[PDB]
Amino acid sequence: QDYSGFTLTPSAQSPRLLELTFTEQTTKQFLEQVAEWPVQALEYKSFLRFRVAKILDDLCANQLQPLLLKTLLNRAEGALLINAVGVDDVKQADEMVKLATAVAHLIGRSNFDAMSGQYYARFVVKNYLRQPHRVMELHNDGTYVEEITDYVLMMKIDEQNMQGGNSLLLHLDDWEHLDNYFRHPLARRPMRFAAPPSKDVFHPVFDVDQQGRPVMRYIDQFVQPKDFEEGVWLSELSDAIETSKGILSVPVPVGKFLLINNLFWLHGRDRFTPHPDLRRELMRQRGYFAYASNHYQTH
Amino acid sequence: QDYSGFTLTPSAQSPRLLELTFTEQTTKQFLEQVAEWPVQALEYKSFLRFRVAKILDDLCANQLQPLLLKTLLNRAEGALLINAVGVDDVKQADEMVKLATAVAHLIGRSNFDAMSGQYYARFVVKNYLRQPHRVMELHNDGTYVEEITDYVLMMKIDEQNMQGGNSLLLHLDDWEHLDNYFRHPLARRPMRFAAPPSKDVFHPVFDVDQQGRPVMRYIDQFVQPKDFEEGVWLSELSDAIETSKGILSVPVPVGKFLLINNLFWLHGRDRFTPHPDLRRELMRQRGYFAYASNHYQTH
Amino acid sequence: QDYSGFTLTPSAQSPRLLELTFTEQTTKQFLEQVAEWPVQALEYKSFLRFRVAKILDDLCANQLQPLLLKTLLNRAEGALLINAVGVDDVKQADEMVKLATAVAHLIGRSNFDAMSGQYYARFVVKNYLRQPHRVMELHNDGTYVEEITDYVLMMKIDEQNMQGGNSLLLHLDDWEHLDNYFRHPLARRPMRFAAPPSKDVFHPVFDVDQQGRPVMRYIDQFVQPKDFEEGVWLSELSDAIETSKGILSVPVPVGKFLLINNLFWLHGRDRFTPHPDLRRELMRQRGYFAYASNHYQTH
Amino acid sequence: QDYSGFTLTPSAQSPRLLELTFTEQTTKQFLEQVAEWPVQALEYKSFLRFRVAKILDDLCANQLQPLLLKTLLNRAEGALLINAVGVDDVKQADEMVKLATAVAHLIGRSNFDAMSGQYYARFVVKNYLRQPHRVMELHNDGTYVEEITDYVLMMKIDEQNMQGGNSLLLHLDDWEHLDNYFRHPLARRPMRFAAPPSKDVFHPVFDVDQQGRPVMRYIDQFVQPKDFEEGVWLSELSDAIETSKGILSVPVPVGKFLLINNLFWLHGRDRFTPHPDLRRELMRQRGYFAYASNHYQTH
Ligand SMILES: [Fe+2]
Ligand SMILES: [Fe+2]
Ligand SMILES: [Fe+2]
Ligand SMILES: [Fe+2]
Repeated sequence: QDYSGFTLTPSAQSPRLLELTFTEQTTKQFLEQVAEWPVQALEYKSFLRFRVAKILDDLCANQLQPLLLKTLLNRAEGALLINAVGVDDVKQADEMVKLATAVAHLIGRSNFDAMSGQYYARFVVKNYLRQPHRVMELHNDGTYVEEITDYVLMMKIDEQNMQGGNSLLLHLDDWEHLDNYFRHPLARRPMRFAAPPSKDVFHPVFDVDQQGRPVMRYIDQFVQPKDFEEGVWLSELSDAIETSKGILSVPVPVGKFLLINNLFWLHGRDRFTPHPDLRRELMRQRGYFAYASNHYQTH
Repeated sequence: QDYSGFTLTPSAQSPRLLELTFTEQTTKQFLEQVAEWPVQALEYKSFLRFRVAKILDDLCANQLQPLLLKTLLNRAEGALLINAVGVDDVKQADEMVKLATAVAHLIGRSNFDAMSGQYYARFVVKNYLRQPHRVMELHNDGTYVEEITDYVLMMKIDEQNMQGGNSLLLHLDDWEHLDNYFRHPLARRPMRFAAPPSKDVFHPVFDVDQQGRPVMRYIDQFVQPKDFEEGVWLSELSDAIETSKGILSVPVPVGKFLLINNLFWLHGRDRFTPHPDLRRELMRQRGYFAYASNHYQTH
Repeated sequence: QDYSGFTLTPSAQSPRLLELTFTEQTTKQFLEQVAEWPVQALEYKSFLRFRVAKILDDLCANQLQPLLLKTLLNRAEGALLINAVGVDDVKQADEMVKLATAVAHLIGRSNFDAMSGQYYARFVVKNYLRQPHRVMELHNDGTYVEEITDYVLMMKIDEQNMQGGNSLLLHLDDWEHLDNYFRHPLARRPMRFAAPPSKDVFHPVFDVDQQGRPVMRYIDQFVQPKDFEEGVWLSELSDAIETSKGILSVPVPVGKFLLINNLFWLHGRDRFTPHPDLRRELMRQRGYFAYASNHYQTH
Repeated sequence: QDYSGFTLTPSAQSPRLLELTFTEQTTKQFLEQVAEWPVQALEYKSFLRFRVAKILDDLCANQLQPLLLKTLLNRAEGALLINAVGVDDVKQADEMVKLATAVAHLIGRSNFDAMSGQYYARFVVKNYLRQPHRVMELHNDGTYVEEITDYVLMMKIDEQNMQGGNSLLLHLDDWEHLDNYFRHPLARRPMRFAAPPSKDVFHPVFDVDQQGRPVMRYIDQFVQPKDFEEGVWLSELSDAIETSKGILSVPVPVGKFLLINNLFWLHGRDRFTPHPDLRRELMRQRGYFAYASNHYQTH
């Protein structure tokens, strides 16, 4: 299991989460070969996101794309942590954005992001939610729209005078309370979802895949229980997730990013220590799967 | 008729309006048990409104919820005034918001409020409508949307150098002119309703419940008569309400709130005395009923 | 033809345009009887527009409403100029608004006005369109919405150091070129209409009434010809209207207003002389007809 | 091939692009005959755009309109460059706008332009896209709306301390790679298109005319490939256009404008030299064809 242009190894936290590192040579060739397109050009022309994607897959002998797809579609795995040797300082923020864009567009397409107005977003924490000193709860993304979100991506840009603040993760077949909530009649009841500042949507909190196994579509801030029966059941569901013993805690140094299957993984973030001269900065992307396979058709 | 955790007694104004007071011990236990969620957290996660609701009902031995439901659904009653010993100064505004949220979410759910952007709203009067020195006319809430609003809630936050300004109320089976307006062909004619700064709606001013008795959906500022036949009839309807001898006048001290069935009760507010150093502050919520019962179903 | 509370006489400009004047006594009784509702209250509660309407019709022994209706629906007439003795200075602007509101709501209802945000609008000219020194072209109102506008109302509020600026009017059975444009196949072709800052509408420039006679729906600023065939025909139509010999020129002193049938009359405004200390001010309303009559119905 | 009021000659760049020049006499008569309508009046009343169009065609003995139509609808030609003797300085900007409006409205109608809020737009470059020092890529206009855009118009207003910056053009039957991309199954696959700051649209990148020949609807900034199959194919399509040997390079002096068939021509712009005192200014319009012809009809 040795690949062309990168190395792949299980993480220190779980065998379901794989670490993928691009070599110093692959890194410096990719940055040379995309130096003519600044970050502003990727924002303007979306076919260029698939072009820098092909450039990176070609530099890895067309082994990157089927590997990313097999890993993200395998019920037993479904998640990755990614970096490139030599890209690791806040003064290299532009190079970091280019690298994350190429990986996403081998597996599908990244959707528009309302908070930045682009296909990605950057934000700073001092002294999503930028509230220091508290934990961010585990959730799926994309629950408040009709089309399914298949994947989520998150990258670290700067860090100064900083203690704490790791990322958190949870897989459904590691969640000890799945069968109890899935066999409840409310697991198959469609419910309402809504975000703060368009239209509301209706779907169950659980569904099944093609073989009959469970998948989830949940976040505490945006689900809207219609009555006391739904609302109590959901607050019990929230506690059963946040106190799960299956949660992973992952540091993300300046230069690295996570990428996960959004149907059977959830994610979040830990609290940190205050300091008068503290600084932290992040970047994110989200989207759907699209790929080739052999199946029936007519005419 | 002695209950666990609270006392219940008819008001000095009418036997249709009941006063419900939480003991100093229930109050201090509820504030301790919800101290980890500040008001900002209830704004962010709506299942937490049903959680603080369950916490309060459990502290009353599951006697609060069937009592609130029986009272609000009984055609003969339908209204309540509520407070908690020890919570009574403008410096305790945050504690007041928490208490009102728990009561509402035992009977149904509170709807989004466009003037504050949250599920509740706070406003100040000096020197809805903040016009001093004039009366606010009796009405139902929610007339300018399609779904029915089943209940209304209103709470007092501060008061300084203040004379006057009580709340006003009216029940349909106490209104001496009901039969005259209900048997008119215009009582069953659908009419247009519209608010100031979306879409208009069409419904009659009167309807019936399941037994055939009358209910109302009326406010003077937002109904829009289409011709001289409808417009004269409505201005006669307005005078017949504002001069009714069945109206109740209720002071609401710092710390107390009203909660009423919006289908067969109407509500309003009295005028007050000017003073250079005067100050008054309020809070409100509105929503629909949802509960369990035995009835037919298929498949 | 002597009426209770007012006098009625043909104008100096045409027998199709009648002048209606309320006596000093009717004026001072109406202003007393509506003094408890300031202009701000008519803005807030629309049934009060039909109430001040009934108050004025009652002061005229229920002769005003059938007279206004017979006049506006008669193909041979269709227009009025209205005033009240003693109301004639810029310091009485509020009294003027009250009078015009009562007349309109005996015949139908005035529609929302987007430029002021109320059911009426006021504007000032110095040194619709506030361009001094040029003529405003003849048109119908309401061409860019789906529902028909049956009437138009316009009132004068102030005037200082001012020469020129009369109102202009034209009736279709006085227009020498009607038959030529009505028998053209393009008279019955639906066309597109659009305003500057929602949705566009499609209707012919001409139609017929129930007997088969012609009516119009035209304005130069908002009709949008789709091709050279429609566009040339419309610019010829515009010249044939602006140079018509049937146009009337009407001064409107501080305190008076016009009110006309919008289906077979058009209206506009003349140019004026500049002066460093010049000032002029106006008010308008628009709406549809609604009234009782004997006709067939089922069930 | 000598015409009344203007001269017509093939350009120095291609026989598919014809140059049309109005004489000094036609120019000074047109400016006199439209001097009563300033640019502000053409903005307000759209039938006046067809009026100044008829005025110009009449000054050319009704030979301009069938010539413009025959040229733009002929698959072998389809493009023009236009000017008027004596109109050539930034102080004559208003006269330039009037001339371009008259030509467009003989062949069809110019659509609303969102960046200026009028039927045309003006913009300045210093030191669409105003980025100095880089090339603007070849494209069709109107790809992100449902109705077809048949033509495009572009005019030069000022130029100071300026080196470089010509216009660029490409005809499909001059494009060496047409057959290769047209016979691909993706040429007939409907795809999604979207602009930055309403609704998205779906159409193939290629279609056919009534005889079965190819036409195009493409721009790199607004097409949105749905997967890696579409996205790679489009980035190959972009390179095959930008490096085509069939591209024309056209200077456009102060006072001249281009006008082209948008179904089988594409267009763009070259880079230029920096200078502390540099200045350049432009104007544009776009729309659809509408004209008379002999064909079948019913009833
Ligand atoms: Fe997230
Ligand atoms: Fe209310
Ligand atoms: Fe008008
Ligand atoms: Fe363009």
